[PDB]
Amino acid sequence: MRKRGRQTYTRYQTLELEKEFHFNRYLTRRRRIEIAHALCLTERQIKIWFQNRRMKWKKENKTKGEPG
Repeated sequence: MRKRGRQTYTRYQTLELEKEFHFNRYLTRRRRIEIAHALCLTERQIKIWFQNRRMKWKKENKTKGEPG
């Protein structure tokens, strides 16, 4: 059993997510199956970590704040 929300991930586990995200900032069905297996994570929690990793990119990266 796992409780979600509370990360409790290894630096390594998150490192492989970070190397994976750096290469590919969107994950496919197939690649998630590989990823889930690889880090013994689940696609749901990978979605959460990837969603976190791309928040503050795909909602800040350039984006002039005030329209003008």
